[PDB]
Amino acid sequence: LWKEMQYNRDITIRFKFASSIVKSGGLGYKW
Amino acid sequence: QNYGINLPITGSMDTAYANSTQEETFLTSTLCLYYPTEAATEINDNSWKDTLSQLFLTKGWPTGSVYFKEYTDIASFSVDPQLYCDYNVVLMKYDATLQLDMSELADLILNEWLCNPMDITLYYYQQTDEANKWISMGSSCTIKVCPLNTQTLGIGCLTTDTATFEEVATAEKLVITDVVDGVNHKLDVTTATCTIRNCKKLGPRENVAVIQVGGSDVLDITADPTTAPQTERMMRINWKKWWQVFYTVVDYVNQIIQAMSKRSRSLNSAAFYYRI
Amino acid sequence: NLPITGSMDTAYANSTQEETFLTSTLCLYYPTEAATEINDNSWKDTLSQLFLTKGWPTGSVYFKEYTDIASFSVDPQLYCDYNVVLMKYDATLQLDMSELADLILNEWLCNPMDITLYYYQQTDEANKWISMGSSCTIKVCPLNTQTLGIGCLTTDTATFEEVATAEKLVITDVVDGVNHKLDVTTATCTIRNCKKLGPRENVAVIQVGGSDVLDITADPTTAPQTERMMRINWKKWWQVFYTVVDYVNQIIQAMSKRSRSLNSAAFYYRI
Amino acid sequence: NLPITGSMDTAYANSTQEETFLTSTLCLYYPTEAATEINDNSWKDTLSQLFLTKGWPTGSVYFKEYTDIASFSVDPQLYCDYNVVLMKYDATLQLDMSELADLILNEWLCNPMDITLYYYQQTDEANKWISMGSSCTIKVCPLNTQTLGIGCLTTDTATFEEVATAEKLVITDVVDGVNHKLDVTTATCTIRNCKKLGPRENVAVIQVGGSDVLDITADPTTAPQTERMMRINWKKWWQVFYTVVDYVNQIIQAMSKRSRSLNSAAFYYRI
Amino acid sequence: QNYGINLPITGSMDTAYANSTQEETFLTSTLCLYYPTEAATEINDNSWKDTLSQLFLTKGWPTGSVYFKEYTDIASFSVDPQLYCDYNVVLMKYDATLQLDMSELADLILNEWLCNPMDITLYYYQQTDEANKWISMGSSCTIKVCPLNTQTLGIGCLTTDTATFEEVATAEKLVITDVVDGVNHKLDVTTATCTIRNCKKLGPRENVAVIQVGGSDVLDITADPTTAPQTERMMRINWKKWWQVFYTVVDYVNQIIQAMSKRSRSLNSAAFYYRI
Ligand SMILES: *[C@@H]1O[C@H](CO)[C@@H](O)[C@H](O)[C@H]1NC(C)=O
Ligand SMILES: *[C@@H]1O[C@H](CO)[C@@H](O)[C@H](O)[C@H]1NC(C)=O
Ligand SMILES: [Ca+2]
Ligand SMILES: [Ca+2]
Ligand SMILES: [Ca+2]
Ligand SMILES: [Ca+2]
Ligand SMILES: [Ca+2]
Ligand SMILES: [Ca+2]
Ligand SMILES: [Ca+2]
Ligand SMILES: [Ca+2]
Ligand SMILES: [Ca+2]
Ligand SMILES: [Ca+2]
Ligand SMILES: [Ca+2]
Ligand SMILES: [Ca+2]
Ligand SMILES: [Ca+2]
Ligand SMILES: [Ca+2]
Ligand SMILES: [Ca+2]
Ligand SMILES: [Ca+2]
Repeated sequence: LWKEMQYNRDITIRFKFASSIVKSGGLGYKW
Repeated sequence: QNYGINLPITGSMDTAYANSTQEETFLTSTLCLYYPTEAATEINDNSWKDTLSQLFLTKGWPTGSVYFKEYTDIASFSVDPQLYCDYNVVLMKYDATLQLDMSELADLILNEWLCNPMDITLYYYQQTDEANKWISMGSSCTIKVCPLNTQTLGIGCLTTDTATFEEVATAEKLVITDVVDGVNHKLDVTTATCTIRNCKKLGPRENVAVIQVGGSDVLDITADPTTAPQTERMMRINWKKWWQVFYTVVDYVNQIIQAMSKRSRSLNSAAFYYRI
Repeated sequence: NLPITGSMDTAYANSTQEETFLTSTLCLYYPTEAATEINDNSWKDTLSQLFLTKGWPTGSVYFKEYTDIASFSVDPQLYCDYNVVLMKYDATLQLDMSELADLILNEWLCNPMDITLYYYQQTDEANKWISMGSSCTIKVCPLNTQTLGIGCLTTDTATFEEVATAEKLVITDVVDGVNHKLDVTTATCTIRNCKKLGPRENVAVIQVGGSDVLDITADPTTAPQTERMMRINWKKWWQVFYTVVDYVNQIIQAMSKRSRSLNSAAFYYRI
Repeated sequence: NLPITGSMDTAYANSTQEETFLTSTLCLYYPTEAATEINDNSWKDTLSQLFLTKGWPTGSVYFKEYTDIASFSVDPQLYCDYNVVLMKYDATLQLDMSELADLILNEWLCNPMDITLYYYQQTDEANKWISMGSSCTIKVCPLNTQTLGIGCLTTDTATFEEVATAEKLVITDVVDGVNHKLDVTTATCTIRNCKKLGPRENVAVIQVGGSDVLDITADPTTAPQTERMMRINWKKWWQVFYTVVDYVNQIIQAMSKRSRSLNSAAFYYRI
Repeated sequence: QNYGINLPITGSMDTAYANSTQEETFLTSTLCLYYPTEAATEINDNSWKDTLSQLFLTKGWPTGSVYFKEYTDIASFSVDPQLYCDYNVVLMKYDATLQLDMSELADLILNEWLCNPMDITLYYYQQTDEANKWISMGSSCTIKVCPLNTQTLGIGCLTTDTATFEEVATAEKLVITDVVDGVNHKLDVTTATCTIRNCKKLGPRENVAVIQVGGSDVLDITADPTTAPQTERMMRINWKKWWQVFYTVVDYVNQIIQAMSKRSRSLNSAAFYYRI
């Protein structure tokens, strides 16, 4: 059969974003 | 038998008693005497086993029924003790420093146990009933227990750091651990040196009598603090020399075995039934 | 205290153990060496949580510590509704163990004694002289009907008969009906004339290791070993405390509420 | 709790005042300035003997001292069967003293408030947040269904609304049915979600000087003075204690036994 | 509940309600597979036990119910075999040079044996009836036997000279000795590296099956020459690869269990007969 076991945990999600910066041709005035 | 186990047995209160069966019981049974090594050392004789056999024969045992098993001491004998004969008599020398161990040994050999393997590395373990214990035996058993909570987190102990676990046994040849029931425990044991099993006490053994040589009434074969029953199978005698002890055992074998009963010797010689 | 008439067929009520645990409290007394061997700073908290698993609400169990039997014997105060004292057995302290058990397992009605002013005698077998303090040294001089010492001199206290020396608790039992002059070091110990009313049913004593040596009755012919005097074998204190927690149901079953009306307002716990 | 059918023709029983004085304990709480002004090391014994003249057995009256109202408000433990708190009036502390009264003149069922992870709200008028400690600085940020704050940012405590600063005790009442984010100094404070069940009948408060300013109910439309809120003008503390001793029967008359079955952990001074 | 007595059980030959649930075996009972080490060597997979557990679980056995045990060879396994699961299957490889040994092994595990100690130094021994044998186990059992006469003198041997003893076992890991019944014998055994026990064959061991992986039918679990029974628990399969053997075992595990029954000596019904 099956047993129920509990897990309450105090978590700290530490995350962040990343950025994709792709620039267009020319002299660099356009992204 | 099994299909008629749950059937009544009716007996009239006037059926005539049958003639004595002790003679036939001796003629059809075998007796095992378990004694320390110091007993044989003090006796300092090689033919003493043969003389004891002859004296037992004088007491009504066929030549071949009495066997003598020698064990070093209480601690070493506590590692997987084996009960071979129909009737087992264990002469435990009393040492005031090993009271618990003595009790433990008695608790193991005066009672039937039903045991299961314990993979302490993979499961938490509960003790469901007062009859449930953890019997561990080996060369040296050190048991450390962390009681968890309803959230599978150690109480007073870090579930990952064994150093914070609670010491309930250190370098034990045998130990019967009893923890709070209904609590999941994380166990760490010296598995290389000892084996731990989840055991259930089924009842008395009735074919193992423990004679305590010297001391006082210190045995406690029940983990319940408010009971220290003294059954007929746990006897106590005073001694100054071992030959007198053995003569007392021989001369009162009738009384010793009248307190014991056949029908209880298991097919295996082990001190517990095992279910893997 | 009125007569109680009952029928032999009244239905049994449900178990009161759950509500008893919810409405009472348990004081557990242990020696300092127990805490020393445990070597944990939160063992009280984990024991309380285990008791809660067993039924007792948090904060209901109180853990009190005493250095040893002798120190605990100096006027021991028992607070909770149910008291369990884990007394470690020492082969050389049998009489002190017995005296402590007699003091805490029985109810005593005590009055002060003025040894320096009046002679004192013991009326009956229930009457004793309990002296406790830092150091009790009691010497006794029995007197004949002419208020003159027997085997002792009233003026000279050296001739007195020594019944206690440097004891932290001693129950003195002398021949009843005889007047005695008492020399007691009152500066460091107080002696009281006490009568045994009956058993204290809210105090159990668990003797850790040893044999049944307790004698809570001065009669040579009786060694009761009541149901409130348990004994266990041990090697580690954690196992002892686990056994106490697991079988607390049986331990409380062996005990009953105090059931004595006290004229002294002392410090207790009562949830 | 069962129905209690009684007859209006029953005869009045004799005065139980002597019996309750004999079988109960009285606790007197006074400020340290009382003992300072009295300036006598034996004043406890003098009051005990006066109470004995009033009927209370020696030892049943217990005298407890508190530095001041602010200090006493940190988990006030009331021990005896009957508690009388002599509270000096200070026009600057009208709320604080009131809060103290609200804490000790009523029964509170409290549970922990783990603010740092949970969002809390008050369900009804009986619900309050009792915070106690060395320094309770509580800031509140009301929220809405979208979890955003009203005039506050949950991520910037500086915008939280200030409801208490450096408080030894504070009873916080916010709008019911609204979730709030709480920021209180947990190091020097503990906040509990509490429900007032009813009056605490074994605790009376005697305000020494001033005027009737206590408001033990958060509702602005009610400022009731129960019989357990006395107010006496004073110039000497000896006179205060004499009037407390002389009218002890009247004070206890205004009080009743606690009658509540608790679950908390507090020692008591009972006989 | 009534454990010490054999009470008759009555049933109706026309009784209805012939329900069944083999699933009860799977979830409640445990399966043990005993195989030689060379099987694992040939398989040469580090997770084959997991795959076999998965395949068994296809047949209804919950994970953890099936256990796998390794033994080096027939001779090593024969040293005091310990089969503890509810259902035991032993994949015994056939070796034409080790017929008797295999038979002995099967005779030890396919039957139920009630064994008592033997003190060859003290006592002479007989074999009372056809079911009485002398089972010796150890690293190297070498048993020599000298039959006596009614005057206690040896027949074709000298009791005081072991060189004349009639050797019946030489360097055996396990050997079951059957001698003439009703004749006292002096036994010389290598007690240091071998223990000999006086055993009685109670009956079949229901919960142990032996699958012979290889040659023809050669097992003789009966000492009687006139009978060589082939019970349903003695299976035989032809093989070339061990994965095939294990797949056949798993696919037909239901039939293998059907050929077996719960150990009649291992349930509460048999309490106080011999064991549990
Ligand atoms: C039983 O004992 C009696 C008296 O000792 C004896 O006469 C009898 O033969 C014995 N056997 C039976 C079957 O009664
Ligand atoms: C009550 O008081 C009355 C009058 O003082 C007295 O007669 C009586 O004995 C007292 N006790 C009871 C139980 O009525
Ligand atoms: Ca041990
Ligand atoms: Ca710890
Ligand atoms: Ca347990
Ligand atoms: Ca016990
Ligand atoms: Ca003493
Ligand atoms: Ca003298
Ligand atoms: Ca006396
Ligand atoms: Ca006595
Ligand atoms: Ca305030
Ligand atoms: Ca704001
Ligand atoms: Ca509100
Ligand atoms: Ca108001
Ligand atoms: Ca020969
Ligand atoms: Ca062989
Ligand atoms: Ca034979
Ligand atoms: Ca055959």
